[PDB]
Amino acid sequence: HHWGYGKHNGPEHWHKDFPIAKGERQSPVDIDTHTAKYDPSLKPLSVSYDQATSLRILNNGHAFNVEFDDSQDKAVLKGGPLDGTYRLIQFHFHWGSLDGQGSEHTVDKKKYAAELHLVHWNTKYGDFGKAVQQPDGLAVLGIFLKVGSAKPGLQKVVDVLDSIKTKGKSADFTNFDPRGLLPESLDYWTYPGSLTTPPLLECVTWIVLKEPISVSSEQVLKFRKLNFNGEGEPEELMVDNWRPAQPLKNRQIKASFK
Ligand SMILES: Cc1cn([C@H]2C[C@H](n3cc(COc4ccc(S(N)(=O)=O)cc4)nn3)[C@@H](CO)O2)c(=O)[nH]c1=O
Ligand SMILES: [Zn+2]
Repeated sequence: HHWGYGKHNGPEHWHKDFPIAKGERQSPVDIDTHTAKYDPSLKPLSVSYDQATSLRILNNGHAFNVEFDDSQDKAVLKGGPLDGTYRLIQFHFHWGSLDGQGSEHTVDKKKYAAELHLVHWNTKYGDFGKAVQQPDGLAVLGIFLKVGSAKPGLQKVVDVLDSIKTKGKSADFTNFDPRGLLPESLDYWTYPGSLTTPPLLECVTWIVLKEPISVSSEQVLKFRKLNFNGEGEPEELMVDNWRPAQPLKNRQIKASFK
């Protein structure tokens, strides 16, 4: 009886195995745009992905992860609210059964069709497993997806999903350039939070871009053909793999922009 996104194991149950689910800095949150404060001391984000080395794509039963070589500074996030250098380890998405839901963060209560998470760990902690034990261990760059025009840079991801339909399947996924998933603007909101899946560790500096990317209806429809189940198990479509907004508690969301 493992955590998931079903009626019997979804977000409202997670606190029983992961009591930090009710903690002081949980994610995601609603971003109230009128209450977020412009912080003129925030720096431009530095996204340095030119030397990124993607390796593999994995269906882990919760989402699919595009994994990177993080054994050198090849794809790094710096600047913005961050002190030091954060290395890209993987990206994944959360998405809905319907275009009207799927994001984890919301903006003035608006839900997007999906949300991209580019996950980075602080190199001062040596590896990802040590980093998640620290309050400044991770930086997750979140990008909203809306349905409209296709995102050309997403199509290579979409087209490999048939090969990783079920939980535990992986495929080679080299030479994928994550720069093709970014919007034009790097304006962002930032706040201290958590992983949005178990173990829900309070180790993340969230950086959520204001500008969504557009993906086509056909691209998100292919996300919704994935399965939560393993091969040889009853088919359950991988949809609505998002945690809803959590209480903001004693936090301020800062804006990089007026
Ligand atoms: C590719 C790779 C993996 N691993 C280890 C660490 C991996 N892992 C991931 C997690 C949970 O992390 C999360 C949860 C939520 C978010 S969210 N939604 O953005 O908030 C973000 C990150 N916990 N452990 C584990 C399974 O992949 O295998 C490795 O050691 N080396 C590698 O090269
Ligand atoms: Zn995520």
